[PDB]
Amino acid sequence: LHALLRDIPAPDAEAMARTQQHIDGLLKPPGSLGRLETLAVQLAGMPGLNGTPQVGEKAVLVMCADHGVWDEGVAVSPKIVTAIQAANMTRGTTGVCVLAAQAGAKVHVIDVGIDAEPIPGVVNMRVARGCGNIAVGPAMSRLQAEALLLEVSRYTCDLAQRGVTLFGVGELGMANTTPAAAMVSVFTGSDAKEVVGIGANLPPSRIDNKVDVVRRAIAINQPNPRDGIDVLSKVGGFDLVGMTGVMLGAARCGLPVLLDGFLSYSAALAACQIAPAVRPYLIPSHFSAEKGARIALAHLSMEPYLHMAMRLGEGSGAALAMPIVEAACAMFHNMGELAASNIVLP
Amino acid sequence: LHALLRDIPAPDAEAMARTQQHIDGLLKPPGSLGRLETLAVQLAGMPGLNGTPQVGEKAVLVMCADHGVWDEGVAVSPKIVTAIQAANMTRGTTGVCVLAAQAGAKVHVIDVGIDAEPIPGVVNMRVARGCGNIAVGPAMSRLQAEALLLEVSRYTCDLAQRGVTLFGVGELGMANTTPAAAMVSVFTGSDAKEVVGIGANLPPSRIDNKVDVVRRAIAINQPNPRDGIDVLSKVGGFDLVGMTGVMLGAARCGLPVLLDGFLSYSAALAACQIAPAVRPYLIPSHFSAEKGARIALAHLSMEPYLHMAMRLGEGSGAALAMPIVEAACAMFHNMGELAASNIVLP
Ligand SMILES: COc1ccc2nc[nH]c2c1
Ligand SMILES: COc1ccc2nc[nH]c2c1
Repeated sequence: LHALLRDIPAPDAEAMARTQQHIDGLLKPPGSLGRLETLAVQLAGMPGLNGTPQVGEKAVLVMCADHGVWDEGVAVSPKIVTAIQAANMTRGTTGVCVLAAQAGAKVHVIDVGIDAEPIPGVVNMRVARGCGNIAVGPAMSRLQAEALLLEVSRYTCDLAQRGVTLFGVGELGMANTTPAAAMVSVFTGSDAKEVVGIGANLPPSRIDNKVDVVRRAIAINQPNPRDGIDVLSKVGGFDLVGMTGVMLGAARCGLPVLLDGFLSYSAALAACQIAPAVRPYLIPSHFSAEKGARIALAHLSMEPYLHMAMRLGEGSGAALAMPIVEAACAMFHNMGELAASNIVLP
Repeated sequence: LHALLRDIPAPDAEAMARTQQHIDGLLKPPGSLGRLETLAVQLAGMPGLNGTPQVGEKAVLVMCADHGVWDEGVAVSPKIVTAIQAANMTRGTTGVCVLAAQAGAKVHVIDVGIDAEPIPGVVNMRVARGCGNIAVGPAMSRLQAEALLLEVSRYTCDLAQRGVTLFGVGELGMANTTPAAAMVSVFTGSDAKEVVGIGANLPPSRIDNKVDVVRRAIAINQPNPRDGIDVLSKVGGFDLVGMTGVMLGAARCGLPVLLDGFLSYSAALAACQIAPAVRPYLIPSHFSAEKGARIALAHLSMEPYLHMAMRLGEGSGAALAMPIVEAACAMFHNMGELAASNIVLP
C-alpha cells in the first residue's frame, strides 16, 4: 500500500507541452475550444496514455454495498434494493447500463459488502454483509479498509492490461448519501446541515433526523480529517472505500478516472487526502443535484462539465461524460492545421 | 411566410403525459435523472417525432456570410477566413466537422452571403457578396430577409423528408459577434457594454471601438424590438437570418433544434420574437464564453447542459450536445421497469 501510493506517477509535462503546441495550431482561434483544450492537455500528461490524448476501451466500475446506518431511518428505499438493483446491473436494464452502452463502455459490478446472498455474475470482493452502523461505531476496521483499497486498486490496474484506458466510477448501496455527507463534513469542515441532502427522495420531514445521525457518527467516531483512511473506515462504507480504490489504481496505472456525483466526490476527497498525486487523474463529469455538491466540488477545486440535475448515482454521470472525453481526442487528432490553410491569426 | 408561421404546430401534450408516466416507472427513484427526464418529455411533445423521444438522422447546418461591419475594425480575423474556412468545411477538417463526425451527424455548409467567388460543394443560397455595414445603415432589405427566411425554412423542413430528426445550427462569418451583440442589446434592452464580447480573440484595447460601433448601428437604424424581422434586417446579417430560418423550419416541421453559442442565442431571440411557437422546439447546448451569453440566455429562459468555455461557433457546441439528446432516448427506451422488479418506491 505504501508502495502503491509511492509509485503513483507524476504527469508528463513534456507530453503536455507538445500537446498545447499542437492544439494552438489547429484550424481555429487559439483557445476558442475552451475546456475541450484543457481536457486534451490533461490527458496528454497521463503516462498510461502514451503521450497523447487517446481513448481505448472504457469501463464503469460499480461498487455495491449495504450500510448498517440504514436502521437509523435515513433511507426510504428498502434495503433489499441494493441486491435487486445489483442483479439488474447484470441484465443491462439500469440507468448506468443504458448510458454506458450508449457510450460503448463496459460496466463492472463489484460486490464489496451487500447484505444478501451472493449474486452470480457480480464480481465478488465482499468484505462483509453490510458495514457497521456509523451512528454508533465505526463502519469497519482500518485493516479491512486498507485491504479493500489494495484489492480494488489491483483489479483496476489489471483492467488496464486488457486495453482499458478510461475509467468511470460508480456505486450502489441504499442509505449511502449519509456516510457520504459525514465524510464531506469531516474533510471540509462544514456543518452537517450544509452537506446533508434528500438522497433518493427522502421526505423533507425526515431531513432533521438524517442530520442528527451524521453529527452523531462524527462525535462518536472522532474521525481524523488529516487521515483519509481513518475517515473512510470510521464513517465511510465498503462502497466508498472501493471508489477510492478505483481512483488510487487508475492513478498508479497512470490513467484517467471520471467521477460521478456526490458519493464519488466524497471518495475523491479521501483519495486526494490519502494521495494528492491522485488529483491530476481525476476528471469531473456532472454537477450533482445533491445539496453538499457545491462544497465538495469547491474543496476538490473542480468544475463539472454537465449540469443535468442528476442524482441517481450508479456511475450514470460518469458514463454520460465519456463522449466528451472522446470529443477532446477527436479534436486533437482530426482537426486540420492553420498553417496548411495559410491562415494567420494573432 | 405568414402561412409558414401560422402552421407551426403546438406540442402534443397527450404524448408528453404518456412519456412522463413511462419515465416515472423506470428502474430508479423518480425524477432522479433530472434534466435527462425533462429533455425526454420535451422530445415526446414534438410532432415530427411520432409521439416518442427518438433520434433518426442528424444534421448540422452552417450559415456562412460576410459582413460589411468588418471595415469598422471590429474583427482581427482577416475577412477571407470566411471563404477559406467554408471551403475547409467541405473537407471535414474544421471543429464542427470533427465534432459532428464524432456525433454521427452530417454537416451542411450553406453560403448565404460570402464575399468571395462561389465555393463548390457549398450549398448556394447567396443573397449578396456580404451584407451592408450596420454601422452606417441596414444590413439588407426587409424583402431580402423574408426571402432568405423562406428559403432556409423550406430547405430545412425538406431535410426532414430525408430522415433527419435532429438539427443543429451553426454559423461562419468574420466579425459576426458584432451584429450579434447589437441584436441582443436590442431585444434585451441591455446596454452594449454589457453584451459586447472579445469575439475571436479581439484585443482588450479594441473593445471600446466595438461598443461604439454597436451603439452606432442601433442609433442609426432604429430597429424595432417588437419586430424581429425588422431587427434582423437592420442590424443583423445573412448568417443570422439563415439561423433564424433553420429554427422556423424545424419548428414548422415539428422537429427539435439544438442551439450553439452566442450567435445562435441572437438568432433564437429573433425567432421567438417572430414566432413564440418556436420556443418549445429549441434545445440549448452549451454555455458560451462570450460576455453577453448570460443575458441572452436569461431572456430565452434557457439553462445550457454543457459548460465548456467554448467560443468557436460553427455549430461546434450543437454537435457536442447531440449525444446528450441520444442519451435521453436510450434512457427512455432501454431502461427496465420498477414493477418488473417488484420494487416499490415512495
Ligand atoms: C480558422 O480560423 C478561424 C478564425 C475564426 C473562426 N470562427 C470560426 N471558425 C474560425 C476559424
Ligand atoms: C431502482 O430503485 C432504486 C432506488 C435507489 C437507487 N439508487 C441507485 N439506483 C437506484 C434504484
